[PDB]
Amino acid sequence: QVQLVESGGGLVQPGGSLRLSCAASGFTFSKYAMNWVRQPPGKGLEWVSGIRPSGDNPTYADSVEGRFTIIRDNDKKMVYLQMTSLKTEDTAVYYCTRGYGTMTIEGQGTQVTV
Amino acid sequence: QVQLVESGGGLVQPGGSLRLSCAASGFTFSKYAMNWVRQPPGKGLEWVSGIRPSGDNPTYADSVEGRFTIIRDNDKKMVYLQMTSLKTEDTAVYYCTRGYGTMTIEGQGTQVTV
Amino acid sequence: MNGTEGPNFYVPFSNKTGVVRSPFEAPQYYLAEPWQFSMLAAYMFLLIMLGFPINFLTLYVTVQHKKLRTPLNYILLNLAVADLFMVFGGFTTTLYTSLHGYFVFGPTGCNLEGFFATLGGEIALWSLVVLAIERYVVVCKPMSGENHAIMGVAFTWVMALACAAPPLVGWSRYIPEGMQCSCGIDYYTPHEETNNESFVIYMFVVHFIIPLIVIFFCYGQLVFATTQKAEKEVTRMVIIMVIAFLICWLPYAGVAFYIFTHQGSDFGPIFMTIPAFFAKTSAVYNPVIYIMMNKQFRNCMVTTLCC
Amino acid sequence: MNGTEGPNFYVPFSNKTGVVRSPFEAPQYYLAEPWQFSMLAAYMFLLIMLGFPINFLTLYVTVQTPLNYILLNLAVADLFMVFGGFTTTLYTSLHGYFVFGPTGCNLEGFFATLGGEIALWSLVVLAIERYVVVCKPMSNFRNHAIMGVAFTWVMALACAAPPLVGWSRYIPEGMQCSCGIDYYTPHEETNNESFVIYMFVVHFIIPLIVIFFCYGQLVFTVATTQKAEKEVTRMVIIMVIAFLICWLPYAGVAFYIFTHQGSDFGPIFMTIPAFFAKTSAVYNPVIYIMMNKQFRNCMVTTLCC
Ligand SMILES: *[C@@H]1O[C@H](CO)[C@@H](O[C@@H]2O[C@H](CO)[C@@H](O[C@@H]3O[C@H](CO[C@H]4O[C@H](CO)[C@@H](O)[C@H](O)[C@@H]4O)[C@@H](O)[C@H](O[C@H]4O[C@H](CO)[C@@H](O)[C@H](O)[C@@H]4O[C@@H]4O[C@H](CO)[C@@H](O)[C@H](O)[C@H]4NC(C)=O)[C@@H]3O)[C@H](O)[C@H]2NC(C)=O)[C@H](O)[C@H]1NC(C)=O
Ligand SMILES: *[C@@H]1O[C@H](CO)[C@@H](O[C@@H]2O[C@H](CO)[C@@H](O[C@@H]3O[C@H](CO[C@H]4O[C@H](CO)[C@@H](O)[C@H](O)[C@@H]4O)[C@@H](O)[C@H](O[C@H]4O[C@H](CO)[C@@H](O)[C@H](O)[C@@H]4O)[C@@H]3O)[C@H](O)[C@H]2NC(C)=O)[C@H](O)[C@H]1NC(C)=O
Ligand SMILES: *[C@@H]1O[C@H](CO)[C@@H](O[C@@H]2O[C@H](CO)[C@@H](O[C@@H]3O[C@H](CO)[C@@H](O)[C@H](O)[C@@H]3O)[C@H](O)[C@H]2NC(C)=O)[C@H](O)[C@H]1NC(C)=O
Ligand SMILES: *[C@@H]1O[C@H](CO)[C@@H](O[C@@H]2O[C@H](CO)[C@@H](O)[C@H](O)[C@H]2NC(C)=O)[C@H](O)[C@H]1NC(C)=O
Repeated sequence: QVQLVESGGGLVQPGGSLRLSCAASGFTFSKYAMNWVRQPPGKGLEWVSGIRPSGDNPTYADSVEGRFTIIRDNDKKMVYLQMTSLKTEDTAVYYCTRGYGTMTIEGQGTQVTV
Repeated sequence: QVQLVESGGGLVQPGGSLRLSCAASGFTFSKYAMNWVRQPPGKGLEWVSGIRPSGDNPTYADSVEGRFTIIRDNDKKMVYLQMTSLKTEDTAVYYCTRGYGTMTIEGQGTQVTV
Repeated sequence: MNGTEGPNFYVPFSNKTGVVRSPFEAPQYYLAEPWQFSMLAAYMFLLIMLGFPINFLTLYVTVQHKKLRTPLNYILLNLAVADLFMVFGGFTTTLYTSLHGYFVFGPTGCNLEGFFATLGGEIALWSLVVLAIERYVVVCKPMSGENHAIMGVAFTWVMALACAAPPLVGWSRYIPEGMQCSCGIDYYTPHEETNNESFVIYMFVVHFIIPLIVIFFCYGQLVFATTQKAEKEVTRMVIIMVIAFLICWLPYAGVAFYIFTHQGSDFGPIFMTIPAFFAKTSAVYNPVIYIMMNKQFRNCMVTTLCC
Repeated sequence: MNGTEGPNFYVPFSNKTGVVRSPFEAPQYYLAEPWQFSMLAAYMFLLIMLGFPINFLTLYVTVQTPLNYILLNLAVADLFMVFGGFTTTLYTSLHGYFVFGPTGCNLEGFFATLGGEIALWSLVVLAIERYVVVCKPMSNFRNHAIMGVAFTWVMALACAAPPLVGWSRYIPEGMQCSCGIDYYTPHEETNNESFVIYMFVVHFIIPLIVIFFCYGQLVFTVATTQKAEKEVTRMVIIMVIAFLICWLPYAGVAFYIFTHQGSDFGPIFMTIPAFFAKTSAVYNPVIYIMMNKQFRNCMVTTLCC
């Protein structure tokens, strides 16, 4: 029975920083992949970042290309998103999805208001 | 080149009366049937009345069943709608269509405001 | 308000109820039961199913053999051609439209169905005008082969297109018939803009009456060993080919006229659609005769099959 | 990402562009050229076109030997393919996506699965049957046939049903026109990882064992009884030859994706061998006419009344 925690995030300074978390529960974690996806206040979900099951190859959108950075802990069942040099449009509710999809399991996410 | 005049009609008594007209031009008139159709200010077109090409059998909606009455002049190329004992919801723009359709061919119509 | 006339279409059902909608927009399940539309697709499937194989083998076998160059074979290949134009041009559209329950393809989608239904009947008709002329010239022997036949099979396409093209010209038009699954000439509306009143005359005159004249004109000439066995079976098949054509096309032709006469009258959707779909067997029955009756073909067909 | 995973589906194309949409919602014309979807319908039409007549004549003529029971059983399942599967995929090829819906996909995949498995387990029966006649291990031993043709359906449904159970699933493959077992996503919720093993084990390896187990008996092996034997035991060979030609490519790519899950591969990679393997409906009876002379005679009897 699947359960993704959505820890890390809050109100942050324009041009600040913040580290996100995502504790996975109830599945073979290392056996598949995990993504980060955010909900901008107004427009549809943006696929932020993603990473392979082994964790070898991360991928980012142009929007947060190199500012954000993604990495996962297979042992602990966790996914992180170190967001740096933030902006006002990075203000959104961040969800961590499984597989390769923008389809969000869990929810509430993390309201990272910049 | 088809040309349907939409004469008769205007501002009328609650429980008044009014006779409408429809001078047909640019087709074999008696070869065709003719209808009356109105545009309520708010809701979609109502098929008011209709009559066969020979003029034999006139047909009415239950809305204006027996209050309104339809008759046509093949000689003069004209269609009439004697409206009697009117109501506020009879307020509409009346068009005379050909054939059997609520498909409205071009006319002024006639804003019969009750 | 018996039927409901629109720009493109005419629905044989009163829009007193308010239910009536265009068959170029929504499915017409208020007309008949939704399973009957499935029954049409079922019927119409099997026309395409036994349409292609019977016609394609008959097309292939005739051309493959450098034999089989008799006037009969030219016509019955010409039919195998037009029958495949029916199957792929017409039947496909109507089988798909039967599913959705309306001409989902659009106004031009209707033109397809009606066009190759019109070619199929006319190329079948004018071919029986040729078969009528040809069996009179050999049997009664009034004027004492290959070139003759090819000229007279080109005639059938010339005349069929005199019939089928003008709807697409804009004189007359193809319009959904009955259940709004088949299409055909506008017998329903006067549509003087289209002038389709005049076309129906032209069609029943030039493309029905004139043919049936020349058919029975030639048939009336023949009221008063092995060459004549070949003659007999093939001149008998000309008869059976017309017998079938009359079986097929009469019903629809009758109803088509009945509506033309009684325009604006009270008639159901199934009235027209039944004889219309029945007359779409013209694609399949023609070659079935050519195998059944013509023995010389049947031999050579098995040659091609059983290599 | 390389591919785009969704609840129902997996599109072998990056949504980096933003273009990717579900094949249970919108047409997938960003995957391949729109005319290639028409080419699928063109190809897929002709499978249904020469599917029904060849199978229906073969079904009719047979009912109007163990071999004939199986090659009627195939004519049955081939018509289940044509009307059950091919219809859906020919219609889906038009629209360019499973317009029918998630259950619309299950149809396509189910009878594609039956068709292959009933074709496979029938060749397991044909393998067993000549071994018992040619090598002659049990003396006077050939209603046997009807029991062993019921076997093929028993085992094919062991393979085709469980996706519909919810162990594994049918999922749009390649151009999102065919459907098949989920080789792509781990989908541990569905547990489809385990099924792929089960299928390549129980419904591929075990059959091909028993086939070549019986075929290997006639390595030391290879008047008119044996002419009838020879041509019909030769047809068993040609029937498998065709089956291997047909099913290998798709089976290979299916495993290749199972191995390299999440890797970079295009939509056409899988769809080509998948649609190729849908000739299983048509080729089987064509052999049964072409090779089996006893049938061919009596087919023409039914035809030429
Ligand atoms: C491939 O990549 C594409 C990239 O776009 C991706 O498309 C996006 O898919 C996501 C779904 O996974 C879409 O998200 C939804 O968008 C809804 C609105 O979308 C329309 O409107 C916006 C503008 O408002 C347009 O930009 C857009 O073009 C659309 O026309 C949005 O309403 C959804 O969010 C609401 O619903 C979720 C789910 O229930 C909820 O959790 C959210 O909170 C949200 O509700 C909000 O509530 C507030 C407060 O009450 C309310 O005021 C507000 O209206 C709601 N929020 C919004 C934004 O309206 C959801 O985010 C996204 O739009 C798609 N983008 C586009 C441009 O299409 C594909 O999915 C990918 N394909 C595959 C197969 O992977
Ligand atoms: C069989 O009979 C039915 C009887 O309903 C016909 O259905 C009606 O067809 C008329 C055709 O014009 C439609 O009229 C149009 O309605 C528009 C609004 O309708 C929608 O929104 C209102 C609410 O605002 C709802 O009540 C309604 O249900 C609809 O959802 C009008 O805005 C249109 O006006 C515009 O075009 C006309 C052109 O005549 C102009 O005069 C106007 O100024 C304006 O620009 C228009 O009046 C009507 O809505 C239909 N009703 C239904 C079912 O919704 C069928 O058409 C008829 N079938 C056939 C085949 O003939
Ligand atoms: C999309 O699929 C491609 C394969 O088609 C994936 O590329 C693979 O990426 C991994 C990790 O970066 C590569 O592993 C490394 O490759 C080097 C060089 O070949 C090797 O020496 C190292 O030991 C290491 O294993 C892998 O080889 C590579 N595959 C190829 C052949 O390109 C990629 O992960 C996918 N893209 C994403 C991010 O989804
Ligand atoms: C619908 O068609 C019917 C015929 O099917 C028409 O019925 C005729 O009605 C007129 C009276 O209006 C009579 O003079 C005729 O004798 C009727 N025919 C018969 C024998 O049924 C009817 O007019 C049409 N409906 C409308 C109103 O157009």
